[PDB]
Amino acid sequence: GDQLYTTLKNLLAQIKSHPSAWPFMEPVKKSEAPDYYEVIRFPIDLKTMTERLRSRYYVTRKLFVADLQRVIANCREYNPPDSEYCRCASALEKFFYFKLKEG
Repeated sequence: GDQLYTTLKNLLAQIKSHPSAWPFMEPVKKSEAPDYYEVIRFPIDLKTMTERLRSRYYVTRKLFVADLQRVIANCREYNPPDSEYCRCASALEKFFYFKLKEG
């Protein structure tokens, strides 16, 4: 497979493996929280990362970084501060940056 794609796929797999991914897996349920998309007019989630990756959105890892940071941002913006969601996003962030430092 293409080196970048494969790297990002592995990185994404690691991200999904990292428990803290849990809240951000699927898109926010429009039926329940439509307001997510109306406020956070910058949608992303890990399924969407997978879609974008498959769609070769991430022409450079920098864009993956940006979008993952977008998940973190979206979370912290939308959810009340210092929540389980914030903690999860923070664990995700640290884990992610750790993976980046590893490779």
